[PDB]
Amino acid sequence: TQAVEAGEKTVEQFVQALNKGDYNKAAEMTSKKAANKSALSEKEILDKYQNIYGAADVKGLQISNLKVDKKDDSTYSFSYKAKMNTSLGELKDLSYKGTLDRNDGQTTINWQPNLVFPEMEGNDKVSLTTQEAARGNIIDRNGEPLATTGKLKQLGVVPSKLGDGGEKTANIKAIASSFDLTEDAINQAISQSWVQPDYFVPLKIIDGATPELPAGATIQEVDGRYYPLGEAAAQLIGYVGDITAEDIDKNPELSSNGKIGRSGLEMAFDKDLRGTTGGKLSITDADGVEKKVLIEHEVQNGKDIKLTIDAKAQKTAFDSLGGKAGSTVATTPKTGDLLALASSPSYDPNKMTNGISQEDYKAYEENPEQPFISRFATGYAPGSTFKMITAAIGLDNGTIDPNEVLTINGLKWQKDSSWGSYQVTRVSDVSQVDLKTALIYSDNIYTAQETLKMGEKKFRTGLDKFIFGEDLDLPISMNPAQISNEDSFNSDILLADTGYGQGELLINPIQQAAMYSVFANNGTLVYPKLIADKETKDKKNVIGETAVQTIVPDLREVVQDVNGTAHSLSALGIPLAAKTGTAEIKEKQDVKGKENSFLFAFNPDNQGYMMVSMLENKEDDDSATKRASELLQYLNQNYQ
Ligand SMILES: *C(=O)[C@H]([C@@H](C)O)[C@H]1CC(SCCNC=N)=C(C(=O)O)N1
Repeated sequence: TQAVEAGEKTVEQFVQALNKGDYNKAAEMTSKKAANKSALSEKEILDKYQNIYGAADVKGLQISNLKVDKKDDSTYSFSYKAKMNTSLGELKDLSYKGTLDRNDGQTTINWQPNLVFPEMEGNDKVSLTTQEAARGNIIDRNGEPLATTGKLKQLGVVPSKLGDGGEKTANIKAIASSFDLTEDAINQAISQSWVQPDYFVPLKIIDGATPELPAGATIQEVDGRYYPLGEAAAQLIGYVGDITAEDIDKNPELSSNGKIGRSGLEMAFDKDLRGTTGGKLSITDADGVEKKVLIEHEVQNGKDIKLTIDAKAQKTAFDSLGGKAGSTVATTPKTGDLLALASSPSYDPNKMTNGISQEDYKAYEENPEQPFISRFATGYAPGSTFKMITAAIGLDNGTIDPNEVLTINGLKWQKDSSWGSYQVTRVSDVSQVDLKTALIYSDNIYTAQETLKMGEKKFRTGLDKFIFGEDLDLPISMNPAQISNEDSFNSDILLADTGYGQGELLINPIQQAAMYSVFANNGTLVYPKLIADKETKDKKNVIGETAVQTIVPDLREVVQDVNGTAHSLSALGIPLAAKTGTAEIKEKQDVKGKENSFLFAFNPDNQGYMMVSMLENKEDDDSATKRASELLQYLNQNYQ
């Protein structure tokens, strides 16, 4: 039985080498070329597998049900079932069979062309025909296009019809000034090594009306992905890029001639958007007549995907950031629909997917404000806005009396001398501060004191009812929000800092809109939702209903009171509840401290919408509040 042991080993070593793509090592386990031995030599077995398995992009060959028996005295017969992955899907239940050879102290495989595919004879060919699937569309809550396939106007030049000598320089300057192009860049395009004097050298895509075409300029229609909102939704949607040979090795079911999502929803929903390649993989005669069809099915185009996004709100939210670093999240807080996910600054996804220069791409990467960051999915310290949560927790466990008045003298405060030179700082020197006053003026010292009075254990008990540590069901890469680095603060200072939204808190804007939704649902947290068809999910009894009825009237005062931190929003004349905030940061970079500005705002009459905006590393006298009027006007009109 020691012979069939070595035969089973030989067959599995042969299958392993085929699975790994080392066709040479597989061929060197075959017998000499003869009639009842190997049908081909080693070098032509190599080329057989390399051409056929390479044409169909075979990957992941694995066998089962291996039986090795005895035929003659030195001839052992094997058989097994097998499956493999190709460019047209998985190929299952393949019945392979053959014979072995025990000559000296080694066993080899009598190779036959039926060990490539079952039922191949001598000189049979393999044919593969494919039809590429059309990529699906991404559309908003009202069916407007966010990412669609269609026809684009491609501009290029033919160096021959452009002219020579001084005739050339005049036309090149005419092209460069008629389409906003660098005169030195048109020459670098026509000077590339691939160019022949008569070829059409593409230059850029024209996304509007095309002016007069000077001599040598041409315009050709071409199919390609198009993003109608451009940079206004680049971080969310993403972009597609040309598929590489290294992508095909990872997943053979891609179209080597098509596009793959590189970031954003295009990448998160690539499998649903790309569809499936249609076609047929068949074995033919030495002539070419069809012997057996191995795989065949029709092309299935990609499904469309409907988002909760509002295209008008998304554009308004992004424009309001004015190219500064920041982000804005808008929801309908009773259902969790994500109306807008803006991040700024941004990149051009149309320029990204239609070929971008090395310099322009580096300008994006070297940009200190980093336009590639999805800021709506990046953990930040929430800032003073978080005082709402601490207050609601304090009202639930009875630590905070809404009418008790703390007496605060000055702008700085510390628990005792053990804090050293550290002090909680506030902006307004109000002496008598109750809860309503602390929310109107945004008083850290009040919140820091009520947090320390509450204590860590009661503070965390309230915080644990939220979504810290949870993974939201969203097709957006993000990390779970955290209260702090460890399970305990181990610091009175860190406890007070966390009270008014500083410390080691990390919560991204989407997770913030989820937590703050309790004030629009009588203490019920409503999870955010991006896919329009999905069902609303929530989480009851996060904070008490009594706390909501207490805090929301005070949040109205943040807008209506003449000294409220959001009083500029009272100009809108719409029912508003708001809370502004500030987070001071930086630690191991520059000496000057950087400041983040926050705004939370929702309609407290109908709970129709909710907004969380931020400015990262704000310039002086800039704030999220002074930029929010236009989006609030829109959301109030169209989402009651
Ligand atoms: C949080 O409540 C902040 C505090 C942590 O800085 C306070 C201060 C601000 S206003 C910005 C003053 N400059 C530097 N701190 C408010 C606010 O309502 O924005 N809350």
